[PDB]
Order: sequence, then structure tokens, then C-alpha cells
Amino acid sequence: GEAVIKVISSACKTYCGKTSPSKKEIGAMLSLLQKEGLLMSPSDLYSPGSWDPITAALSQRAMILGKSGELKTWGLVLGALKAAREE
Repeated sequence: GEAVIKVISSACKTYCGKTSPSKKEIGAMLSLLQKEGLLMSPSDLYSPGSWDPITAALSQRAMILGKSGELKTWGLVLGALKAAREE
């Protein structure tokens, strides 16, 4: 699943950022997930709707992130997940 990674990375930005070069792409992708209880690798993608875990993650400690303000980075990461649901 070359996406499991590309997704986490791209998704992060490509998801709710698809445009920029990578202001927080790989960042949140790793820092976000790797900082939201997703230190199990980009395998998260290996599971459908595994962006719900990163949601309650930052929520559990939205004050643990701060690469663009606080949760702004997540927003792009998570906000994207919600974007998928919105289509």
C-alpha cells in the first residue's frame, strides 16, 4: 500500500491542502499522526476511516501540537478526512 504512506503524507496536504508544496504535508502527516497516536506507521491508511483516530487524538491533546499555531496543521490533516466524507 504505497498509498498508506503517500496518503498520510499527501492526504495530510493532498487531502485538505492539495495545492501547496508541503508546508505541513509530511509534517502533520507524521507529526500529526505521529503526534496523535498514529506511531504505528502510515499503515493507518491500511484501514478504512482510520482518520477518526487522529481526530480524537489532537482532541485529546490539541495543546500537544503547534507547527502552525496549535491544531491548524491537524485541521489540514483532519479537516481533509472530513473533506472525504463531504466528497
